[PDB]
Amino acid sequence: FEERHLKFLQQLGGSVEMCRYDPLQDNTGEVVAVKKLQHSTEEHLRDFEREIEILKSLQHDNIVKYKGVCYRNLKLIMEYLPYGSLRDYLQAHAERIDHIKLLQYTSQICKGMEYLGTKRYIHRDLATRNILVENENRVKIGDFGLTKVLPQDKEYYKVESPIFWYAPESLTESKFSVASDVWSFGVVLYELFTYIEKSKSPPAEFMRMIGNDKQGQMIVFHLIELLKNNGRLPRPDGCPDEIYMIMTECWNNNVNQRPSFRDLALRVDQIRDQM
Ligand SMILES: C[C@H](Nc1nc(Nc2cn(C)cn2)nc(N2CCOCC2)n1)c1ncc(F)cn1
Repeated sequence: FEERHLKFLQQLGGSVEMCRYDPLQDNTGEVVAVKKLQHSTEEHLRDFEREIEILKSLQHDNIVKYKGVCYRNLKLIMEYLPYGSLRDYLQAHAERIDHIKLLQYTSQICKGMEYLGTKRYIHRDLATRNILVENENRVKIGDFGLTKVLPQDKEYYKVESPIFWYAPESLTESKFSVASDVWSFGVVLYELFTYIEKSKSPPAEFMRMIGNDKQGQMIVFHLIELLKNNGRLPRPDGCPDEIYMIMTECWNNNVNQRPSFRDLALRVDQIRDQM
């Protein structure tokens, strides 16, 4: 890939843009997503080079496809998924997404996380805003900017954070693992069943439970205390109990008692059948 052949189309949201790669100067080229760094350092560049190796190493249906790189001024080039983040697509098109559909996505996210696990990768930022929509019947995990490799001899990796998606051990000991990704997956499942209604977001709920007066450094302490005492996001309206039970099982204070992404996929698919 050569940087003189990228035609800028629009900003998507380190930044991400929509580009055309068109070396034939003839508009035939395909549309691709391009990631780069907003204001970059050497440590911020070092991490970015790993992410790129990480994504190149991944080949899966529910994981956005690595296309290449281009320079120097490093840019990551990937396939362009036309419907954007699942977070926004649900806000846009709630009227056609039913619970079977939410479970369809849910199952696909699992499968992607399962595969990630087989490479000993920990994602660390699993939330609906990092899930892209390829089309109406398929979603993919769309960002790996915080993803880490597990050591050969350990089952966790020690490291502004998405605290309202984090497991207690991530909050208290900075430990990330497959079990922490599963916790976050619980939050993702909650998101999906709230249809991203605004007052029902994990930050809004948690703040509501902590107290909205609380500020800055204290919030994390109080969030940790809340989870310690089994405070949890409530069941979303219209969420069947059996589905909430999966959420609460993911949100177990005990790391080892949390389910595997394989167990979850099955229980989800099974539940989907029955509707
Ligand atoms: C910032 C970007 N936002 C984005 N990306 C894509 N597509 C995309 C990103 N990547 C990496 C691949 N395809 N499409 C949109 N829509 C498209 C239509 O107009 C509104 C925004 N937004 C994005 N990147 C990763 C992610 F997980 C979620 N969001």
